[PDB]
Amino acid sequence: GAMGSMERASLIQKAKLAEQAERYEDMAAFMKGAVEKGEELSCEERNLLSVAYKNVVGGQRAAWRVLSSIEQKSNEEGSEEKGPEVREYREKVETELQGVCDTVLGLLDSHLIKEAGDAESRVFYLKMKGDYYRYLAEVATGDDKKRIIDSARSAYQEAMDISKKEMPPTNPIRLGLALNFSVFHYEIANSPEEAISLAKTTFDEAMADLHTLSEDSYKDSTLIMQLLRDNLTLWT
Amino acid sequence: GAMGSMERASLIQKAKLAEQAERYEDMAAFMKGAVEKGEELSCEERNLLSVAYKNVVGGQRAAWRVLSSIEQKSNEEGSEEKGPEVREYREKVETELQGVCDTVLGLLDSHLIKEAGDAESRVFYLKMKGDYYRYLAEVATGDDKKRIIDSARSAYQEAMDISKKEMPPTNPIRLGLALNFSVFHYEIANSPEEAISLAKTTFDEAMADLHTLSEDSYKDSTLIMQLLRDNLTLWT
Amino acid sequence: PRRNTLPAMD
Amino acid sequence: PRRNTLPAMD
Ligand SMILES: [Mg+2]
Ligand SMILES: [Mg+2]
Ligand SMILES: [Mg+2]
Ligand SMILES: [Mg+2]
Repeated sequence: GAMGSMERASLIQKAKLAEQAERYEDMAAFMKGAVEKGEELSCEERNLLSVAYKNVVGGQRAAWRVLSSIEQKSNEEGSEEKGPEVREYREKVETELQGVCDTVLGLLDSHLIKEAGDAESRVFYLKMKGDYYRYLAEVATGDDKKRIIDSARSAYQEAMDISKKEMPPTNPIRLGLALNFSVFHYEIANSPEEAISLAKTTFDEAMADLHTLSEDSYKDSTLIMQLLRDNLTLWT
Repeated sequence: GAMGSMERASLIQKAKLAEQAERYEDMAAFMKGAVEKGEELSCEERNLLSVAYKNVVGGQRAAWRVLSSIEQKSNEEGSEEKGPEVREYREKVETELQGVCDTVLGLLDSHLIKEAGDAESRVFYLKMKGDYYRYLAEVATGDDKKRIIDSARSAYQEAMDISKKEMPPTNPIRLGLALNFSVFHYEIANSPEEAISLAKTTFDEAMADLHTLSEDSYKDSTLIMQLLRDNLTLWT
Repeated sequence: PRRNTLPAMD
Repeated sequence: PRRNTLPAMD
């Protein structure tokens, strides 16, 4: 912990500066340091943690997919051998991606999930756990690929059970969870029908709850319902 | 040199993979390793070196300017004190930026410039030297700010003298040198009239040489003449 | 057009 | 609109 020397409040203030600077590596290191102070995270602080690591791992996933595509093209029939460089560099990026996923899963495990009592915090962390097991699953090819997928499904399912009992169908974390769990069904678990069914059901129940919302809550929820509808338009 | 173990050709192949992956930190480390093999760089390899470090330092300059702007706002009359975090983080980014500039200047000094005999290679490296002394000058505030500026002017001037004797007025490195030297006059050296005069003169002489060019050379040169014209439109 | 997940990159 | 220098970021 190179952040163990900095004040929790200064770590949070600098995570926000780093976001405005688009310095997501710094933002994640700052939020990592804030979590390691051992206090629970506020709603705003959870978003900073999530936003920071999503941008870091998003840059790595984009790079992994470009290199994996170049590597597959060089394994065609009539492809000209170019040596091990494509595979070595795809392995390097992949190893770096797995380290970020393991760092995040380590923070949720020590000890964010076990101290998260409120529905909103616990559903948020269990979603994050499903998401980062999902990113590991995107690059997994060995024996543990099945175990990684089940680790993602298991965390997603527990978040879904809580969010169904404890949150309205329009709650943005509940809709974001359903969006992501749906995509997991589609492209990780080979369950495109389950993916479509969850997205349609999530969209319909939120639509029926919109009348209870203020104009700002209504804008938050409708934004996420539009992402559900876009996925459904793409898959049907 | 963590790249001392990799083949020069593998370092160049992976710099190109890293560019397609938009992994500019990796791209720069690879090209740093290629330079440290001690062989001269080909035209293509010089572009990879330049492209890699420009993207790294460009991300740092953008972040420095956001943090410097937040820091100046917090030094207003009626600004609410928030503590040392803005200054500390701007200092961290600035120190990281100065290290990249010093790394590049170290490569040009050991030993790219002294082995560069051809006009095109020597002008290219002397331009790079002016550019990275310019980025240091953008954040300098102490005694050496005058010395940094003169180090940039001196490298720019020597590149200009060579390019005037040895290259046609439409040569893309010659036009890029003039563009950058002009902006140095405008925003670093406080010489807006010198900035405008060099850009107009560079544009006019290239215009008169366009008739000698092939369609592809013509597209290369006209692209850079349009950047000169845009700066002139902005400054007049 | 890539399918959507939340949160999205900058 | 920022004045131009070469090369430009991605
Ligand atoms: Mg510390
Ligand atoms: Mg069907
Ligand atoms: Mg090595
Ligand atoms: Mg005048």
